[PDB]
Amino acid sequence: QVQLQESGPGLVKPSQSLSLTCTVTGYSITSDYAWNWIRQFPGNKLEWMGYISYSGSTSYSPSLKSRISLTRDTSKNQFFLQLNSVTTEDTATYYCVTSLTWLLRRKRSYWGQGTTVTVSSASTKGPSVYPLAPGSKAAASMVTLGCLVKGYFPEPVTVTWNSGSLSSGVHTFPAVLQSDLYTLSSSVTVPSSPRPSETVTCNVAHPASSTKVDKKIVPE
Amino acid sequence: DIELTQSPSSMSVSLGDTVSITCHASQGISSNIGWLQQKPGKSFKGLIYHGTNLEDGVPSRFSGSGSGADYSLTISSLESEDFADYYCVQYVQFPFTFGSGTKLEIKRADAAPTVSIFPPSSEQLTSGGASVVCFLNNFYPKDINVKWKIDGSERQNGVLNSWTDQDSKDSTYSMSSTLTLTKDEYERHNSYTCEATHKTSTSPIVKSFNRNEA
Ligand SMILES: Cc1cc2c(cc1C(=O)CCC(=O)O)[C@@H](C(C)C)[C@H](C)C2(C)C
Repeated sequence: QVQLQESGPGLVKPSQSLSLTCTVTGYSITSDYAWNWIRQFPGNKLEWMGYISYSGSTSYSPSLKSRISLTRDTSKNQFFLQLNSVTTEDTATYYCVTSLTWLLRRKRSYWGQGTTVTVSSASTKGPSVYPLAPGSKAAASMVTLGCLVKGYFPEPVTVTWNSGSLSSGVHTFPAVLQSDLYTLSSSVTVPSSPRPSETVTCNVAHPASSTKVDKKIVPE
Repeated sequence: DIELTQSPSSMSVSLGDTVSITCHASQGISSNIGWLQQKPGKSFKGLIYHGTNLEDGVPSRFSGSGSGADYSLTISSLESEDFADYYCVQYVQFPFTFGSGTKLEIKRADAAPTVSIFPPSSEQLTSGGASVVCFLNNFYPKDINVKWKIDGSERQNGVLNSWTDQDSKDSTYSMSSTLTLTKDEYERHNSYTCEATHKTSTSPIVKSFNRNEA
């Protein structure tokens, strides 16, 4: 079975180069077909970067021709991508993908899982976690509590509500940029009898900084 | 570049319906087009190649058609798996170009949003910052306008919005609008109101607090 897996660091500093590896197993990249590199920008927009054929030839997108370099290592059966002088716009999810392959009956194309590569100059900067308790108004039979995670870098962050026993009515919103640092929030809706007698603790973890913050949501 | 334009850009549909997505190329591409499927979160899956041919493993309910500069993807009797994002791509000329994509959203009945507004925590105010959070949870449809007024006057700057994908249980959307201020400006105003605009209510949903309350 043919499988493509991408590898390479997920963080690059502006003006430097982004380099990824695509390890191919189940077929030899020298036998036949083109091995491509495409990226999906935040916004779902897709862009084709280029390819390396089985003969060693490369075809790059015109607008990337001066910054791109597609290379291979036949003996290890993997091909790489190198984008020079990257800027914040190059922040995207990279995919190595094949052209149309014919091993089974009908043709089939192979894709990898894709790795997100962010371009920023921000040091890993841990999150500030703030409990969002209700403000002193109605309520009703349901309470909505929150957890604000702001000014952190890089992505991602793991937010669980205990320790994980609380799964229902939980909404963890995606992160948005704010002056080069991330900020996200999460909300949990529990019946009004539970809290505060049945504690609601927000668990924020930032891997990149080996941080684990437990902030209890107590009534104001 | 060959400009492949797709339509619709999204569509609310029910299980069992037949859907048709089209891609129009800025020139004749000779049936050199493929259709891709991208699921939640995820990765990609090739659906059809050379305009009409299905790929190994692709269920029979997928079908492609088209000639010259007009191609179409048809999914007869949608299933739960079928709800994803579809893209078309032209491979006849470098640089291979993609369509803007079409998102298949599962339709459900209308639902008003539950609004909640939160005052900045004491912990944050000690630092010197003051973020006011408003959650608009479980609503339908996705179209919602959120106004942040400070003492009766609308505020545009500092408003950070964020939406979740369509939830797999209730099929609703949730929004989070945060208004970040400094403790200086926060302490100079008293009324903070998060105002939502949705068709499920002829009068805007208004949630507010006063900096002087507890
Ligand atoms: C080189 C090539 C690249 C790719 C495609 C086809 C070709 C092809 O050229 C057609 C295959 C063939 O020539 O037999 C699309 C596949 C989904 C079909 C991909 C978007 C892309 C960009 C990765």
